Amino acid sequence: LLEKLKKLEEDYYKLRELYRRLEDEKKFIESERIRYEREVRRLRSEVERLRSPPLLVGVVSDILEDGRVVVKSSTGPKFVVNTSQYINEEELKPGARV
Amino acid sequence: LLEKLKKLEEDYYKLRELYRRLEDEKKFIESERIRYEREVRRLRSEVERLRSPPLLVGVVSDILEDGRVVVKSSTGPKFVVNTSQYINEEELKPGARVALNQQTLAIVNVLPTSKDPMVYGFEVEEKPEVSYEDIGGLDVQIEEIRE
Repeated sequence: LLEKLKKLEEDYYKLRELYRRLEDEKKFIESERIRYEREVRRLRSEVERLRSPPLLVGVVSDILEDGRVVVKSSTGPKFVVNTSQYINEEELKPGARV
Repeated sequence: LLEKLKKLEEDYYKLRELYRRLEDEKKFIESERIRYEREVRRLRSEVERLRSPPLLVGVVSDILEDGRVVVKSSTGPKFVVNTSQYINEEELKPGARVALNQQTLAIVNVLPTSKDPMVYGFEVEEKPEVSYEDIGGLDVQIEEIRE
């Protein structure tokens, strides 16, 4: 009766005060999401600038165990190059057109 | 009594549900935030590494008593380049294939010698699957060579 109604009131009151503040907090997190999305698109534009020509033929002369691959240009310089993770030097083998 | 306590209760129930439904909605938006977040770190990092300038090859062809090392570069032409201090002059000999900077052309690393025309063309790839326990009848032959 009077005991019961006081209890469900205490719950609905308490849950409210908690949930309003969580909502307001997370209101701002929506904006934060827009910020990151844009920055992902910007960086994906850079990935593409690489992919574009002018592109030049190399053939792998050797692989050095230290984190560089000795690759001879068809223009003429052999050079030691540091890979990324988009391609790897695992993919590369000796005599490999690149 | 019972009317009064319930009328309070009703309105508290209505507005709790409202706030509750938007918290869940913007919760999904937060998980989305996490996903983009990872992508920003990742795309950036890997792009940077290839931008990084690579170093040219040269072969110490002459060495000088002025601290200068004449290195014939892989461009073709021959150059007089000055060694650094990460690479010493008692750490260099003529005939040593060495690494020169792309942008200043100074000896900045060593790349032993000679590594051509293919040092995997020599063959040094993959240890063989035979062992002494997988051979029998050549007992005598093993002993001498093993030792």
